[PDB]
Amino acid sequence: VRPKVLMRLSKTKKHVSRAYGGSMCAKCVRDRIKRAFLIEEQKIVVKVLKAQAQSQK
Amino acid sequence: KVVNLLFEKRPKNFGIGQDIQPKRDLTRFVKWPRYIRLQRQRAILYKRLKVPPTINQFTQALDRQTATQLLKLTHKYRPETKQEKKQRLLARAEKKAAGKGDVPTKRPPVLRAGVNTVTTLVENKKAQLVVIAHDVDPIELVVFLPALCRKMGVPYCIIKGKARLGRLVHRKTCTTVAFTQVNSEDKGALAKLVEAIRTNYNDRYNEIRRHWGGNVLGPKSVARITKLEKAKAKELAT
Amino acid sequence: KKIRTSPTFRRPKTLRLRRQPKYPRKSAPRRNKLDHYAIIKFPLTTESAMKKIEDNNTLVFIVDVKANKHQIKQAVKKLYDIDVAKVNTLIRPDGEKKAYVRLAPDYDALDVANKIGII
Amino acid sequence: DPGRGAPLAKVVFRDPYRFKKRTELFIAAEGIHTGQFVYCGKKAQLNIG
RNA sequence: CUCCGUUGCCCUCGGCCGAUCGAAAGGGAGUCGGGUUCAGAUCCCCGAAUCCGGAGUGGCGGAGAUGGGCGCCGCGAGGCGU
RNA sequence: CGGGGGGGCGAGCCCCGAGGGGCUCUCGCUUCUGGCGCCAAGCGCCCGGCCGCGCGCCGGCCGGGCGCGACCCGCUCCGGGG
Ligand SMILES: [Mg+2]
Ligand SMILES: [Mg+2]
Repeated sequence: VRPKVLMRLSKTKKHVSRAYGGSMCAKCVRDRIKRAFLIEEQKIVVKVLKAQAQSQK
Repeated sequence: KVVNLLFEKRPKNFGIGQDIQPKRDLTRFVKWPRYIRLQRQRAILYKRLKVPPTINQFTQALDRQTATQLLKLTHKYRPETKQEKKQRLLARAEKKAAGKGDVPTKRPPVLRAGVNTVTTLVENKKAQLVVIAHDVDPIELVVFLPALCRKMGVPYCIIKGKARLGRLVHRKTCTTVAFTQVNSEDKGALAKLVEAIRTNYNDRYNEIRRHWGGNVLGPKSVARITKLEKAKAKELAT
Repeated sequence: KKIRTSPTFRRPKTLRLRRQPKYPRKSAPRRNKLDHYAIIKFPLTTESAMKKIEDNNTLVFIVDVKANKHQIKQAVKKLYDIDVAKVNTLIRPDGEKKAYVRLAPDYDALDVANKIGII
Repeated sequence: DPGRGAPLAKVVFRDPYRFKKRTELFIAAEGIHTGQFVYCGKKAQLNIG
């Protein structure tokens, strides 16, 4: 519905109750979860591979 | 353990592309307005260019030890303030019609402020000590005075601040100042400053008139030109 | 040592005071000229205005061209000891501003018309 | 863009001074695709884009 | 002068991007049916609506919230203390 | 930015007592994936109020301030010409 109408409508009509709800499509949310996972996990892996490369040298 | 286990560290690291950078001082990276940017690189052109000696003598000045005595000597001779001049006339209008006032009284010795008051009584050999402020805006006004001084055998000095010299006389600024006479008791300190000054200023003109005062590069440049003289040195010194 | 975090120099926010006039610029206040007797010129008695009175419970007025609907309501209320439901203005060709004034349901227009002398 | 034979590319960095997202328009080198990481600067490595 | 409002000053925060004008066919919330005049009607009347702003003191209900545990007292529904 | 100085994983060279130190370089630390990123943690040093020990720069409760974190000094905002 035309944008200035979103002022009359209620909160639940404008979103959907999730993370990033009403702004992202939940096929790209469930990716942004398990992408924000392994980015951190392989930062831990490089952290210990860097801590073993300096422990060896 | 008086430490709640939750207080951890979260230390940030501001490497390039790492966590966002914090706020440091930037006073050397600021878009300053066209009047600041002007007056700062006015004081640079005043160092980069080769300055003539007569404008340059006003850079070298008196020191904390000499200037404080001068500024103490004058505090016994400040010209009558207003409302202090009022009681010099008012007390004479009552003393005249009551107690035998001839009213010639001996005007106590005081300073003299302006340029075309001093340059008259130095051209007349009528001044013991002349004090020159170093920062007069049209330097034209005092460019000549030191040479006029030592040609008449009068001890001149260059002190810092046209403000604090214009603070003995009750004004905002004042370029010169001069003692014509001094009280007999104050004669000791006057003769002491005099010899200490003309040893540094009057008997020095053939070092001042032949002294140019600029030609220094900026340190960003000096570090570069001297870094090629550790290369040329270590080329035929090793 | 108040470090400059932004590389811009926005001018500092100086104090500025209020006007303290030694004299009033003009002596006396201009007396108001859209009054309750100069906002209502004269009521219309047209056959298509009386037909508006007895049927619609309104009154037709000619009214000074500078008048608001709020201004017209507060004057019709001030003069004829009346009370107004809503005010409808137009501007006739010839430039005189008509104003159909709808009186509240408890108030009768065929009566207050006789007081103001129109019929 | 109209009037130009080359395609442009909206490349999103993030300003390393204030929390924000600077966005540019680079004349796209042939091979650039959507989602590629474009690196910039002196320490960057030599490959397309 | 409760608490709230207002204002004065001190600290704190604030990128823009251009003073302003430019569409009765672009962008732009919300009105429809019946009736009425000699001439006006989505504009008058009747009947249904509707948006935007205000609603402070909050006008009223509803939501936030009405649990659980423990401990007693009570046949039990239950009551109290924590 | 230019000098400096810090730092140090590390490399070249010099010194070395094998602990380390000096000169040079490297760095100012982010490269597999359409992720997140600010308004300071942590530490230090103080002060106001309140409570407790009472000697209160002792300890607790409430509330603030400055320094390190985020190295120091400068003279052209940084570059390219002249
Ligand atoms: Mg919904
Ligand atoms: Mg306009």
